[PDB]
Amino acid sequence: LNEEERLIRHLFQEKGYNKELRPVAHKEESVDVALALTLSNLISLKEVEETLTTNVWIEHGWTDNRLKWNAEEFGNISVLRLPPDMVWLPEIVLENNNDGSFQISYSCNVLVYHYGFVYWLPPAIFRSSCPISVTYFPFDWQNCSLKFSSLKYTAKEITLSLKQDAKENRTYPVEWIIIDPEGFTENGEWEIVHRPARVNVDPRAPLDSPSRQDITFYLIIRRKPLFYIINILVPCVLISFMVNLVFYLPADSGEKTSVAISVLLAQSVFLLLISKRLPATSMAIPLIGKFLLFGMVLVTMVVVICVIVLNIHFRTPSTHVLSEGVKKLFLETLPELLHMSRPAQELFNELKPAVDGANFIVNHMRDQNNYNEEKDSWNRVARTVDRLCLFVVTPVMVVGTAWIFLQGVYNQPPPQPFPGDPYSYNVQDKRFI
Amino acid sequence: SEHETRLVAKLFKDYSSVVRPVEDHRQVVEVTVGLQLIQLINVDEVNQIVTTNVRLKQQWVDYNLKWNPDDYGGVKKIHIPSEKIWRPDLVLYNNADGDFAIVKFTKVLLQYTGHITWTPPAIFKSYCEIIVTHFPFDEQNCSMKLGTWTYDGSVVAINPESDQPDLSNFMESGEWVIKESRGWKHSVTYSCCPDTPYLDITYHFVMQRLPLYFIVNVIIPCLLFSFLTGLVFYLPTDSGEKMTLSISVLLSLTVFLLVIVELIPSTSSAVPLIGKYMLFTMVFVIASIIITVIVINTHHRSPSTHVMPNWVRKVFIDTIPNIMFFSTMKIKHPEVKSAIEGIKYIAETMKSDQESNNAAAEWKYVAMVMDHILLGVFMLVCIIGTLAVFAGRLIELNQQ
Amino acid sequence: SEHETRLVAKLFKDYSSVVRPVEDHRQVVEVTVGLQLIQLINVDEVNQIVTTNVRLKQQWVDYNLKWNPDDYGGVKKIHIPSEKIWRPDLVLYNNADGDFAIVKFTKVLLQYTGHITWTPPAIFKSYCEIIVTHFPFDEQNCSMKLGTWTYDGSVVAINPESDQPDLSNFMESGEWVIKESRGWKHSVTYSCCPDTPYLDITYHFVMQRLPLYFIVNVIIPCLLFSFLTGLVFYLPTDSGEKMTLSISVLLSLTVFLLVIVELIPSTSSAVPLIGKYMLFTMVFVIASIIITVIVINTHHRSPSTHVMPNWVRKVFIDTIPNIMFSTMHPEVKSAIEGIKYIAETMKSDQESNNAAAEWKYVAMVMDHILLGVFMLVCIIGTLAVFAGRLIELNQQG
Amino acid sequence: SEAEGRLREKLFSGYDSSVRPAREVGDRVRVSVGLILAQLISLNEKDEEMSTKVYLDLEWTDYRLSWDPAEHDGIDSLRITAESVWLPDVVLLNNNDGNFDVALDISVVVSSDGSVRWQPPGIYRSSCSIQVTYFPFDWQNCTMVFSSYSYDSSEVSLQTGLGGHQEIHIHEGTFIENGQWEIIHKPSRLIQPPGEGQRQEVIFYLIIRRKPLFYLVNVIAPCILITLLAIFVFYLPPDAGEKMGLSIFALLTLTVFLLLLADKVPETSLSVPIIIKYLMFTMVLVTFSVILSVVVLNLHHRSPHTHQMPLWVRQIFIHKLPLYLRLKRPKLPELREVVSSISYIARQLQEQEDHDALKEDWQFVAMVVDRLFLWTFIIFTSVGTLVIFLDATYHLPPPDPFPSR
Amino acid sequence: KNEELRLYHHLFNNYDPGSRPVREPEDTVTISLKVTLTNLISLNEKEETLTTSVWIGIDWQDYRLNYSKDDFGGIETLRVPSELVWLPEIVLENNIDGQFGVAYDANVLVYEGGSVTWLPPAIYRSVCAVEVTYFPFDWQNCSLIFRSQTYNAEEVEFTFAVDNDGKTINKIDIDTEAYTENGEWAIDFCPGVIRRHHGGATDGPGETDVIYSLIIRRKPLFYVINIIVPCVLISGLVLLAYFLPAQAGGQKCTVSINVLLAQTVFLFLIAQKIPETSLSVPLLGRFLIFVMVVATLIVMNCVIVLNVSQRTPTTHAMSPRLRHVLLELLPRLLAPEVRCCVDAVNFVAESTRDQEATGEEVSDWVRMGNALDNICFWAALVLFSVGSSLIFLGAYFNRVPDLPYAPCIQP
Repeated sequence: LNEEERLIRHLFQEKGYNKELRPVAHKEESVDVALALTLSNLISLKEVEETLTTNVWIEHGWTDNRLKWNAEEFGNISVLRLPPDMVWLPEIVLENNNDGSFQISYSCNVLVYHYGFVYWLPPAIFRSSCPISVTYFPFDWQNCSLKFSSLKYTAKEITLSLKQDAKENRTYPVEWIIIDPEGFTENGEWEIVHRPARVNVDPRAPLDSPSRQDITFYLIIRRKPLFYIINILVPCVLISFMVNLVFYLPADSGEKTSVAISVLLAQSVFLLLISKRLPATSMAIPLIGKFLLFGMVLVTMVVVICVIVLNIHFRTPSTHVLSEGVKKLFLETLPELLHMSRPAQELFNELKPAVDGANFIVNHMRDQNNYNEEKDSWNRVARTVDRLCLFVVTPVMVVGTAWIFLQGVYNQPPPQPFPGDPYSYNVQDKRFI
Repeated sequence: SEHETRLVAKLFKDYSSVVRPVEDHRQVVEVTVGLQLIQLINVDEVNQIVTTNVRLKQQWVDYNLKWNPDDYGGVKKIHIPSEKIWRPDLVLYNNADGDFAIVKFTKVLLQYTGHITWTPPAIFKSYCEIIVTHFPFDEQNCSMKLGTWTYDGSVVAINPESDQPDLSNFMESGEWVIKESRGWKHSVTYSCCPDTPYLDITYHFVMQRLPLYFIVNVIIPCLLFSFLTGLVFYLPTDSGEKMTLSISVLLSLTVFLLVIVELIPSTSSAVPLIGKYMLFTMVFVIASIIITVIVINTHHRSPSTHVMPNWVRKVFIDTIPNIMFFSTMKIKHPEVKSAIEGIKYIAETMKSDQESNNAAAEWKYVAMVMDHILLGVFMLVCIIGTLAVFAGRLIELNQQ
Repeated sequence: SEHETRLVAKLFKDYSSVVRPVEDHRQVVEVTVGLQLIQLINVDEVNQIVTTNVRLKQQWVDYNLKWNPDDYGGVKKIHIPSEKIWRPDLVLYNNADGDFAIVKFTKVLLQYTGHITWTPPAIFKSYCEIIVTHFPFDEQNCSMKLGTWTYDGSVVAINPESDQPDLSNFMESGEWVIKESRGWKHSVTYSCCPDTPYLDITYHFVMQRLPLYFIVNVIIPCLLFSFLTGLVFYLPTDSGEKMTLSISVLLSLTVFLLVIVELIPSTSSAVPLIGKYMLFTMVFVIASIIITVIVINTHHRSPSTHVMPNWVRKVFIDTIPNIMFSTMHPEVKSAIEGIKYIAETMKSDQESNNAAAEWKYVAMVMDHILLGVFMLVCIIGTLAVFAGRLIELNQQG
Repeated sequence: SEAEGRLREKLFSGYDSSVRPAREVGDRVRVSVGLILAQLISLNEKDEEMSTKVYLDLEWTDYRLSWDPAEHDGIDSLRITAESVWLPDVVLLNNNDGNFDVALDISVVVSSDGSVRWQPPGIYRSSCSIQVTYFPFDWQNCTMVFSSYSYDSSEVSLQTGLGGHQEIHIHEGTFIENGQWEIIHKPSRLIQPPGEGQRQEVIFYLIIRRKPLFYLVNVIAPCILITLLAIFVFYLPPDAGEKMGLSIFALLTLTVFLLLLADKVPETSLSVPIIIKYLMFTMVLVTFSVILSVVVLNLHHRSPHTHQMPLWVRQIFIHKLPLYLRLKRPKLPELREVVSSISYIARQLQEQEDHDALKEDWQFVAMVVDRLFLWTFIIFTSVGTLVIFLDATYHLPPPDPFPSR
Repeated sequence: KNEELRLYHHLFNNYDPGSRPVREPEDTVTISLKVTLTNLISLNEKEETLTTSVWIGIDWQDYRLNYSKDDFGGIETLRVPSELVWLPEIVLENNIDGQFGVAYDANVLVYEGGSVTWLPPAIYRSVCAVEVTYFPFDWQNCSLIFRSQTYNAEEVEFTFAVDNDGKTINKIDIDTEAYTENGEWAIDFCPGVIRRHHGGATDGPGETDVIYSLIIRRKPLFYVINIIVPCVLISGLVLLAYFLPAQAGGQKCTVSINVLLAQTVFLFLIAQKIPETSLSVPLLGRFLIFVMVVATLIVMNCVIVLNVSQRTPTTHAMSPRLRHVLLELLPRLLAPEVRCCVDAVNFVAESTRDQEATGEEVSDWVRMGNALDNICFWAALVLFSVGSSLIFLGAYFNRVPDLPYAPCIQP
């Protein structure tokens, strides 16, 4: 490499290149910096921390006329690799990081072409702030952004623009995140629906403010809910619906309240799990959380109903009076309305002690029969109440669960990345100048 | 060593570490790259990140770093800070939460011929897509794609030192066995740089999990509870403990399913067979609970509330017990007049109670027969379901 | 600034930070060391590490950094970077998982006389043997041994600035109260350097834990369950729920053993107070379960299959109840035989019921004595485990 | 620009960035300190630390960095790397992680009159003493104390950034609003030294109110539901044999929710959070429900012959109390051998009737005691829950950042 | 005036720290090594990481740094920053965290005669594979491997330091003034060995390193008090289900299944303390799985006994073989109105007799259940005791082998 040793010595020592001065003829001029983003891997979206971790390649392109040469003068060299600390740099950072890492991870070589174009494609692991919308979890879609700007320079000194490509000798801007098929790994949980890129200039900010300009790359990402469906929703929904079996359990089994409260405990453990997977924000209740709260309220109601049914079942003449109106309502009217199954002197004085005894025996058995019959009537009233409560509680739970989950099943990201803007920001639709 | 001091002063008098180290710029710098795996530190399934400790051996000739040993007192090799010389800028493409390039700048061994050997250490935290299908009997395939970042193949060429990674100094893992390992060179055209292919060397490791821990701590309790769910069908209804046993088993299996949920990544590329086992067995336990509630309801039926349907009698008392072991048994004083009438009343009351008890016994017999049929159904269903889920992968491993 | 620029240029023209800053090598550099504790960040009991935020004020004279203010516009004091000058190399001997030495190189204040005051900040992560014998009512005597690593006492001498650490800027802790704090200077001969004793200053902090959090979040639930333990003995056998109560209490105490064993280190120097209480109450619950099973078995004793021993009838029916409600034509002839048989069957049933009632009475007398004994044992065990330390803490003023 | 290069070369000839700018001995550098909050990242209760992303706004004058624009092609300002100029040693004194400095040094903007403006980004973890009493219905008072680490008040003077706004600046459009905290007040104050080495401070205060919806959804409502079931234990008949199971599983579920809270609450010991107080109140209520259910079961199952009901128990629990609770209680060898058998059977049934009457009397006492405990538990639960809820709800953030006390 | 400055300028004006202190390239630099352990900080079983605090003392000769006290005012020691002198670059090769070098770059001490001493402190996080078989009665073998990162054996070699009597200190040094004892881990042995290898002609230049082997014994009192004893007691509670009645309110199946649940909770308790490896099952894990299987079998036994005890004639017929086996063999091994009233009374008496016979068959079923319960209790107790005794006797015989090295800590 005699020739590019000569070229580097000519560019940097002979011409006295100063990397602290911008590449401009006059101080009033601005340096055009073209930016693009290539997503190699969406590493993660941590919902509790509300953080997006991405592996990206940040393409920077600008012109430095102090680094031009005639390739024929220097052995036909057309490109140079140089350390980035030898040349002026635009000093682009990720403004909306949430860990203090503003800069690219690895300061790779710049590529300097003989016509003065400086091309810099460093990689980076970026950790950015992504506020999470929890309303439709696990059927949710998210709207993350990666905002890039310069803190060392303002819109007066550099001018941010998007990378421009060419199709059939017609130039167009690259208004999207680039997905290189050779370098992209698909995320197993997150599908990229929209990936626009935008230059944002604040009209109200002064030109000498760093907040005047930025370039933002957005990721509209849809969660794949199959994992959460199979592993959480079907178990929780099945266990919750299992509580309705208590209305078909006989009161004499002695296990209705045990089943109902065990279902409540299972719902509480599910709530404990899902509360750890999402941030504790106050903007909305998660859909899974809404269903869990609905189910716990319904199960608490079912437990109270089981208590009432057990109370009615165990009533006896010695503590309660079975009114004829309650008898008619709960043993004739409701059972047919609900279509329940239905039933259907010396000898004299000598043996007088035995006759008096036998009459007392007869009265005892007759009274016991009447007592047992009233207890059976109370049991049947309890059965009727249980059947009515089944027919009332099961449809309510089914309808509420269907409503709650149909809110999330029909939740989709919008047809366009930006509401109110018809443009799609897709490579299929190039907006040629 | 004064000779080495003079040599080092001479070598770097007008040396450039920016410029590629061959005599003419049209030549390609040939780099031999080899990877030594010292330890597989960790495989984070949930975050899908593999932490390895590695040595990234890199060999190449620097044209401007040669000398005659006879001019320097026989000095034939020296040790130089790596920061002083040109180096290849190797980058791990699939870095997840580590460094892209080498950060530990250890010294290089430089021979008098100009040959350089640089063996920096690194801890690579690389991305590896986790295939959850066969967990905890799963086999992973975790790659390390290493390539010069800014130099294309026409200026710098990288070649594998060996076909395989160097595992001679590999520390034994308590969780993984490296079944296979192989290094492949690739030339790739990226959309950013058309007409200039960039080279990479990808080292892939096929590693089989050692499943003993998850067998002891997850699968065995799950099997014990999934065996206990079916003993509910041999429990008497009058024990008043069927719901207790079945609901306890369901709660235990649900807790274990959530432990497994915490153990795997939350991706939808595939469903684990362990998760399928858990969902199927929990659905089976819930079906068992539903049928148990039906059985208890049937057992408590009496003529005071229901009447035996003829179809139920035909099916469960005539046909099903035929395929059974047959272990079941399928004079004018008012007081005197009142006393005799009362004795007759007692006798008729006992007769009616006997008839009602017989009808209730028929209902209880039907419940018992359903309980026996369901016990046998549990035995075959649970056994063949556990086999259908696990024996496939077990036979697959045994065949290998 | 122009004057100070000229001064700074002059002071470091031929300065050396390698040599000790004395006119004569036979002299000792006299360093005054004062620790200021800003915050007690953490006391990790499991890992036995204390994290503190400190300022390590170090004062000493540099012979070659003097000037006459009259020659520099009256500038009498300046601030200079600490990395340019010789400094003492103070190291925390008992560093656990942090840095041994200062890493934040803040400016030094240099007077015209050559006096230097350097007050760097530090986050010290120091080892501390955590005595859990009285946890959560424990007192911890932690320390911070600081000394010049490479300079022995014959070339560099460190002296404490004050007898005590400076707590004037200390932030109050929500978990610990610093009862006492002292700073002692020591001279120690190490085997590595047989004839050159090295100096250190050890700052001791005695700290008492504030026990409200662990009382509310751990102890009170355990007391509630351990009180519920004794109530199985007032619960009737015929309820069919004795085992439910006792076993659920056992499971709750196991789940609390999880929390308690994660809260303490796994050392064997001593068993903690909370650990002793948890083992005592678990054994208490298990004895209650065993005795409850025995009581249930006694209550359901079939009079046909079992016969009351005479010793049982003497102990539980005669003696104990005093100590502790009440003690203890063919057809016509065939019909007559039937009535007689019914009467005999009722006689047999009544006798069997009386024997079963005797068994149930014995089981119930056992329940009464056990309720009394277990309430007394629970109360007295709780007091025997807690009052001994609580009285001492109340006495400590 | 070559003119910019010449101006930079002129400005930094003989310039020492380590020396504080002071044309005379005794001159003080006046530093204006302002703060822009880009994001309130978090407030960690366990570590008692506020994590923020901010931009400082530091303004001072360096007389050495002044020039005449007319002599330098009209250049009136310069952007210079912050390491090339003297900086005031402004640090966050009350940082909790040992990091005193800014995240990125970036560049200063120097005007021709020597005015230096520096706006570095900073990710800070500041110590905040968490007042736990009303958590999660609480408001916090988290300060960020900025000061010179080295220079005393006689060398570098501080003032609150204002041109006058004595507040943290928040841009409405671009502020990342926290989903758990609302900002109520955001003042800034200059603290004079206590009363040489003495120093001023500039403190930025963030009064922040928690948004408690999560805790209302995941903790409070389940606790209310479990409490409602603990009440309904007393309506469960003794003969069902399920009072112990219901009450004990209610207590266990409350323990599960205490485990839920254990990951969220602060760990200090200066006071007890109101939600923890409510949880302990609920746990004690369910424990007393267990105790009283045991008592009711003991009364209900009381054997009639082994126990004689005290007369005072009869008067209290059968005559007076049911009126108050609206409990109304409803309401010839062959012949001789036959006569003796019939008389014996009748005598045994009369004995059974007496035994059953005493059993029913004990069971009625159990029922009356159960109803009394049901009403007592309803009253105590409602009153205690109302008191705690009113204490929580009436805790409001301050109307003034600096109340007079 | 300071003689230190004159000596420093005399020694370091024309000194190269990049070159080894050898007069010929073929000569070797001998490094005398000592490692002083001040605190075995911890052994993280989950990470398989040993954290230690040490002083790494290295001594050698640098002929370029030779002086006499008589020429420099009697100076016998010069403290110099380590960056200004050549160092052999000793590193811990088997570190797990990527921290190869020492923690604090302390000054070197240059004595008269060319002797150079360096005693920096260090916190090292080293790899230690945990043998889980006998946990918590286990002992570990955690190695510390030191080597030069840069130089081969022919360039730099290692020797152990010697004590006052000239005896090689081929072990971890312990200074009583600067040693802290770990509360959970006693240090039984700490031999050091210098290994040389790769000396073959095809191999090329030889390599060398120094390996210390901390043989450490866990102090198991904590785990015995807080884990093993409660686990054993709640596991023994499973045998109580045999003495409960086989009635509706007996709660046999309640007690047994809940003991199984408690065992599962204890399995979770020991999961958070043991390594996550799969080369062996820990002894506590084996005991827990054994008692869990026993509790499952006892749950099945309770179900079978409940099935047998509650049989009644209306749905079952008396199996004579089972009755003989259980109740006999097992104990040995161990007017119109007048006529109508007479008919009525006869019906009452016959129904009473039928009730009596049905009740005599039910009592026989209950007695059979009781006999089965007793025999199964004795079998289960024998199985539980034998298995637990064998598993913990496995721990009883686990001890550090009788090695031929001196103890690490002098008593």
